[PDB]
Order: sequence, then structure tokens, then C-alpha cells
Amino acid sequence: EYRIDRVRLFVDKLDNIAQVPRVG
Amino acid sequence: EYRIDRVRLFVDKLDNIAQVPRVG
Amino acid sequence: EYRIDRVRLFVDKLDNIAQVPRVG
Amino acid sequence: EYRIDRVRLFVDKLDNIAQVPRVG
Amino acid sequence: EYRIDRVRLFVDKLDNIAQVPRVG
Amino acid sequence: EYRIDRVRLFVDKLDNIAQVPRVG
Amino acid sequence: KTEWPELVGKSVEEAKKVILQDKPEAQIIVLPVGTIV
Amino acid sequence: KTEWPELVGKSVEEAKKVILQDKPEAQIIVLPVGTIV
Amino acid sequence: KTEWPELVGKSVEEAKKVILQDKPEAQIIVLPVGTIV
Amino acid sequence: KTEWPELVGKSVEEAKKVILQDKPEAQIIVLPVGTIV
Amino acid sequence: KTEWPELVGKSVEEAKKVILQDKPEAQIIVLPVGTIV
Amino acid sequence: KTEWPELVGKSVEEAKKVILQDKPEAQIIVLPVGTIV
Repeated sequence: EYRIDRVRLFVDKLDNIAQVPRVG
Repeated sequence: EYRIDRVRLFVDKLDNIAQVPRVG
Repeated sequence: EYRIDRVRLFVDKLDNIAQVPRVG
Repeated sequence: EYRIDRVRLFVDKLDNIAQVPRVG
Repeated sequence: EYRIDRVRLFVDKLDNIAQVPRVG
Repeated sequence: EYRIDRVRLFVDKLDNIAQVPRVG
Repeated sequence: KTEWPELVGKSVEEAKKVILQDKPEAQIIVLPVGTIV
Repeated sequence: KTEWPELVGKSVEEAKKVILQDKPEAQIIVLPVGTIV
Repeated sequence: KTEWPELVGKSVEEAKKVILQDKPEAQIIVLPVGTIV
Repeated sequence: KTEWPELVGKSVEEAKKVILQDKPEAQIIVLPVGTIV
Repeated sequence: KTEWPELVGKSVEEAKKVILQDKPEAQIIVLPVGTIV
Repeated sequence: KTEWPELVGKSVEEAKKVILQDKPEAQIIVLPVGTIV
């Protein structure tokens, strides 16, 4: 489902952003 | 099994709804 | 292995039955 | 690796044997 | 995404580096 | 990556060696 | 009423309270995103 | 009695008590949804 | 503004504060790297 | 004695005690159901 | 300097300190072995 | 000395002590059974 207002954050074991955040 | 009275909630690491809830 | 006397319960994060229990 | 003296126990969330133990 | 400034560390159960760290 | 000086230990839920340790 | 798009990002509690209002007989299942169904 | 559709959404305790009533010899296994069998 | 490359390596808090500044209506979802979407 | 069907549903302790009685040289490995072997 | 073979087996702390010395702009990501990238 | 079949079933500590005796330069990695390598 592409949701224009959602931003998923993929975090590492220390809760640091692991990948470039993008809307969707 | 499609169950008309079940609603699965898929939660993120902070227990926020990650995806649109639907019956089934 | 189909075991006539076993009943697997598949539980959610809150330990509620998520799927219809069946013998096997 | 088939090891004649090993017995793997596959446990459920409550640590009860879920499947028939076999050597191997 | 190849990111020239990122270094992923893949850790074992004791948090020791398990694999050769590389940029990317 | 075959590393002649690495030894991976694959542990069970009780931290007992589950499989034959080998270099690599 | 088979979907709740307005619940994306809200907590489980808020979501539970909304769905039960719209669907009193709902059986609420809470799973980690990515659980293979 | 091979299935319990009426147990969807109930706790493990309630479910255990129901199944043992209907099937005294049951061996109850509790797994996370999505465990590949 | 659909991507934040400058946030790689920063904490969730810092990231939340940056995205909400640029996109006030964002619904922030926090998942483990590798979660199959 | 290569299998213990009578142990399905019993605890790890009970199971350990049974197998060691029948097979003194057993190396007991305890894994989560679904661990890919 | 794109790889650190000499860091296999060392702790995350030691590894962090080594990489930052050689690559001051590094964004250090710590994941469990086996995380599908 | 590339394998230790005699270590199946022993604890990580015992295993560490055995391998370091036979292979002083070993880099010991401890992973859950089933970790995809």
C-alpha cells in the first residue's frame, strides 16, 4: 500500500537509522 | 481462513499500527 | 507427523489465540 | 550431519516438547 | 543503496564482529 | 569468506554446542 | 466497515477502542509487522 | 471434535480449559503465530 | 521531500524530530532492519 | 530406541530424564520449534 | 580503506574505535549476523 | 585440526577452552543454531 503520509524508519540493534528513510 | 469477525493489527517496535487494519 | 492427540495453539503478541485451533 | 548420539528437542513457548524427539 | 560513508557491523550473540566489516 | 582462523560455534537455547564446530 | 486507514501510526490501545466502537464483535489479533500469515 | 473456531481471540488459559474439557487426552502446544510447521 | 539520506546513523529521536519538521503530517513507523515489507 | 513419541507435550526436564535413562550417551540439544536444521 | 579483516572477533567498541580512526566520516550500523540486507 | 566433533553438547565455555588449546589464534564466533550464513 503506498501511503504518502507514512515514513518507515528501519533501525539497527542500537536504534540508529540503518537505511535512508522514504515516504510510502 | 477468512474470518469476518477477526481484525489483525500489525504493530511496529513501539506498538503503533504499521499497516491499515482489515477484517479477515 | 499427524498426531491425533496434539492441539497446537498459535498465539499473538498478547497470547490470545490467533488462528482456529485444530488437532494434528 | 547424522549423529547417532545427538537428540534434538524442539520446544514450544512454554518449553514443552512440540515434536517427537529422534536421534540424529 | 551503496553508501560510501556507511559501515555495517554484523555482530554475534556476544556482540563480537562476526564478519569482515566493509563500507556500503 | 573462508577464514582459516575463525571458528563459528552454533548454540542451542541453553548455549550448548548444537553442531560440530569447524574453522571457516 | 472492513478497513481502518485512519489508524496507521496510532497505538494499539487507541486502535482497539476505535475498532470496537465500529465493530463490537471484533476479535483483535496483535502481531509484529512482517509476521507471515 | 477436531477444531475450535470459537476460541479465536481468547487467551491461552481459557483455550486450554476449553480444549481439555472436550478432549481430555489433548497434548497442548503453544507457538507464535507464523512458526513454520 | 520524500527521502532523508542525511538521517542514516542518527537515532530514532533525532530522526523523528527532523522528519516532523519537514513533514508535519508524517506517520512514523519504526521497524527492525530486515523486516520484510 | 531412536524416537520418543510418548514425550510430546512434556517438559524439557521430564524429557531429559527419560532420554538419559534409555540412552545414557545422548547429547541433548534444545531448540525452538521451527529452527531450520 | 574499504574493509577491516583485522576486526573479525573483536568487540563492537574496539571495532568502532578502529573504524573512526581510519574513516572519520563513517556512519556505523550494528546488526545481527544473518540480517537480510 | 579443522573440526571438533567431540564438542557437540558441551557449553560454550568448555568449547572455548578446548578450541583455544588446539588453535591459539582462533577467532570464536557464537551464533544461534539456524543463523543463515
